[PDB]
Amino acid sequence: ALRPELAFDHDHIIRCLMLAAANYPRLEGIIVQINTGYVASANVIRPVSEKRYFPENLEQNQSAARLVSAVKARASEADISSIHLAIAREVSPMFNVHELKKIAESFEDPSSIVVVLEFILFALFFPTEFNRIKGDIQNVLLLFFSRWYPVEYGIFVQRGATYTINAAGEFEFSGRNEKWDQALYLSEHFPALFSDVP
Amino acid sequence: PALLRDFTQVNWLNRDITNMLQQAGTKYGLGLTETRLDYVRLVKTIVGHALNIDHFAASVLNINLRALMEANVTADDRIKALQAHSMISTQFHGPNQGALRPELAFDHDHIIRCLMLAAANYPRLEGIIVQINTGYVASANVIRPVSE
Amino acid sequence: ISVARSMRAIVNHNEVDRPRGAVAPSSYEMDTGTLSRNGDLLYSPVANGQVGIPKLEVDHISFSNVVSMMTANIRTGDDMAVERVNPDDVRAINIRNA
Amino acid sequence: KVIFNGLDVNTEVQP
Amino acid sequence: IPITNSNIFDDSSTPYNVRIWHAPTMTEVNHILALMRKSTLVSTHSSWHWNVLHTFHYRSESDMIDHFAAKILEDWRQKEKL
Amino acid sequence: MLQQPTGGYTTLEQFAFTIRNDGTNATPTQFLQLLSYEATENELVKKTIPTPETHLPSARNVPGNVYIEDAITQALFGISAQNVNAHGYFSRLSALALPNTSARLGLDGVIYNSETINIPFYDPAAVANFAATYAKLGNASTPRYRADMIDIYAHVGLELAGTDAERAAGVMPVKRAKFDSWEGSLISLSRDVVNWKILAFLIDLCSLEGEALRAFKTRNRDVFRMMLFIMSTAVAANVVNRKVTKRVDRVLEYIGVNSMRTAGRTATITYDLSRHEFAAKFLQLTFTRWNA
Amino acid sequence: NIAVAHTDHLSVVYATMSNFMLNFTNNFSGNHATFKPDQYVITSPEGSYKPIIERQGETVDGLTIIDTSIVWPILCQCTYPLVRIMEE
Amino acid sequence: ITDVDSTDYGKLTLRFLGTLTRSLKMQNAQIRRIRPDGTVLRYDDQIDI
Amino acid sequence: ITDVDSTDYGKLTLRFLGTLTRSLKMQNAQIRRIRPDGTVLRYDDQIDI
Repeated sequence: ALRPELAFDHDHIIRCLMLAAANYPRLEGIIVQINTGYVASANVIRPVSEKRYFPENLEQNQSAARLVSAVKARASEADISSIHLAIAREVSPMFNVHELKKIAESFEDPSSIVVVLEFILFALFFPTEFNRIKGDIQNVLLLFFSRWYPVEYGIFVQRGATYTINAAGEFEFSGRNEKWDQALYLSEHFPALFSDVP
Repeated sequence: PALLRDFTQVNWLNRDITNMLQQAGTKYGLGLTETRLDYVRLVKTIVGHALNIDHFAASVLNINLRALMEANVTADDRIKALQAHSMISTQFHGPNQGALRPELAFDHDHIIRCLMLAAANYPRLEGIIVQINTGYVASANVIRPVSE
Repeated sequence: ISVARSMRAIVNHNEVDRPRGAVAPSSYEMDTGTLSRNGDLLYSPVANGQVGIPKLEVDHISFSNVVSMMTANIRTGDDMAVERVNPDDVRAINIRNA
Repeated sequence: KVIFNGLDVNTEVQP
Repeated sequence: IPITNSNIFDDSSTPYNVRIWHAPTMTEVNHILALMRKSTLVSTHSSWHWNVLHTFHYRSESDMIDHFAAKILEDWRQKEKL
Repeated sequence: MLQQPTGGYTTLEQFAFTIRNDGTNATPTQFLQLLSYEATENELVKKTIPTPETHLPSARNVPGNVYIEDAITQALFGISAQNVNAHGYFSRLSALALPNTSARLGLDGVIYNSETINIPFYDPAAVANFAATYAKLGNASTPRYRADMIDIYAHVGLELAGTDAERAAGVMPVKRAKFDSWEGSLISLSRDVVNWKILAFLIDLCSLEGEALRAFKTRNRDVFRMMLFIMSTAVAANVVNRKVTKRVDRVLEYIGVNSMRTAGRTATITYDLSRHEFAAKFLQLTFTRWNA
Repeated sequence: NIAVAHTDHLSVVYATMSNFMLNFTNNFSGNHATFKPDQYVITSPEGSYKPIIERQGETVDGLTIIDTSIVWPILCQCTYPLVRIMEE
Repeated sequence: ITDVDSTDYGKLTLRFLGTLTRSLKMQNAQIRRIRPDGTVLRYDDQIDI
Repeated sequence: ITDVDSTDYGKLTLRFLGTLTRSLKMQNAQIRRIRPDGTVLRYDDQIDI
């Protein structure tokens, strides 16, 4: 059945989208809003009032207070906009390189393990956005490794904190320790923690 | 005077100025001229401008700007000072402004020379420095009076 | 006495092409020159393959010069926001090791 | 506490 | 690392203290020494134990003088049989 | 694209290096003629220079056209450069290093990420030869790759003050340089040198081979020496003047000795420690190329 | 408790949004070890150079910075249509 | 003239540096994959669409 | 001539510093360590900054 309208120009629209992405900052957000809105229309998640962060009694337990203070330090209140966005952004195109909101964690207390888990969850619930901010995560996890597994840490960092990938596909580690910056997200270098090379 | 060319009615003057401006050895201009974008933001930063001005004041202004730009010290470096005045192992974050916010390097040498001179000329300066530290300890809330 | 005389008799004469003793402005008054990479000012080169004479190297006055200046994008001396984050526990803090 | 996608600045350094 | 007197009955102030450096490439050492010229009462051996660069730092010039002396004497006693 | 002659780009009158002196654009060789020396009891023996590191620093992803010549020249002879290792833009040279890169090195000394209209540029093969080494200026800061900043200056002195006999010998007395001097002679010299198009001299140094290269080393030895002179004033432990019957002899002491001084002085340009590392690296790479 | 909601519902929503017309970039290959985004720039001999992805830092759009702690409300104070007992 | 909201176009809108307009002049421009080094590669049919 | 009002804490430090009598003779003045014995030492690289 012949709809009397011009064919949707895939070529012209991908070109104009590339142009917009080069020139119109709002475009990212524009597209994101659509996805955010779609997530909202699907009714996939809603924020309930009752937090379930702790086992019964452990919150009121006196020796648990450090851990509980820590989990309270990481447990942001549920907000539909923030969640819908967090989910929607997993698929939306990214034009300005994303940065991890930085976390200051010395990893002294065992409860500091919370932060590690906070990343693991982020790695699972949102693998893509994770791939974007992963080196900026690696800067935190390296403090955690040097503080929790110092010898293994020394070997790993001796191999190098980063690597490239030659034409063969073999990884090539720097041999050097250096703090990662998202300036590196757009370069040959990769955070070494996710090399998954034994 | 180069602007009088083909505008002054005094013909000998215009003839002379035209002869000078047509010499290979001299060329009048009005800026803007030189332009320098940031390596990342791609926006313009420093720019030349051939002003009508005495060469001396232009030399001095150029010296000032050269000082400020060649230092390679952005505002981010201030964090290093804030660390010195913060409890050990506080961390500061952001916002990574970069080259767009140049600032002079702290003049450690001049300041230390001046400090020596000041302590020598104003021994009471001791009392000011102490006073600063005193207030800081008060802010640290590390010890309080009690009636008991 | 007139050691500061840039110009004299900016006026026409009927009988003669220029009034006697009229003083034209110096060529250096008008050579806008260039900013050397070092930031010293230079007069325009007198010939190809020659660098320009610096304006301070000589005693002539030059009334066009190339002043570099920052644009609205570069800003200096503005105050700067940061997120301080205190140590979690004052007793865990590492006073000692270098 | 509340989620905030951006720097949560407090201190203001002087030049 | 502070150093104790080899005699262990002398509970008295240590002459100096050793400072093990990160090194490990020779070039890092060239840098650490070139930088070390800017310090105050500091000295190094021509070669270091465990192949890790370390520099003695002296509390006072006299302690330095006594150390340099004992070591000049060691180098002489060694050279004498070399 | 400017083609490279059978000689270097230096053969072109457009790239000629000269310092202003006694009211004219003097060639560097006729400045170095003014130079005289005072040997002291101290001696300088040149050790072998360690080979430059194999590893080329990655250029980062940098959208802009980095101004590499102004960066290098101000880093070495600049009157007020500081923190030269902080921005790390020298690594950008590595972008040029690849075969068939889309980047070009402008005669302006800017590294464009792609060829652009009405901007003349050095022949990319030659520039690849030059970048293939000099990108290593990129690692002057990184600890595993730092140059020696003491021993290398011996070579500087040898190539400056050294007589043909002392030069063949590989040892010279630690000479103290001096010359009849105008007011501010060293600063003005340093600024004449900062405007030098040194990329031309380095490209010819890294790309020319055989007889053309040897003829280049003979033709440009005084230019090299001039840069070495500015650097040596940067490292000189002191720079006094001497009254001498209605004349003033500038004197720098001593050639071939790096005092590692960082506190500034009005007499000469001063190296922040980063500038010391950069200069040491530059000397390592340049002397390495200069002796082959 | 919530895993059936994420796997058996939210994943389908991802699968559909994966096809929406304006999700034009490829974002992640599922391999953290190797993946880099493909990188295009508008560019002209006349000197223009606009990267499509670039790192200008935190911006007013409010999307440049990620608070990972968003995971916590998701794992705790958030109900789902699949938990719980019926819900259309 | 054509009723488009052209606002904040060609303009970075950084949180801290503010708005920064860039040039809109891109005469004869092309969409092109670049090496991570930031330099451009000739349009390959093998990868680019 | 060149007097200019300072930031208020700077005015406080100036007032607390006391009268600027400046009895010091500063012609070619330097900054040198003296020996406890009282002789003024020459500048020493390796000790003085």
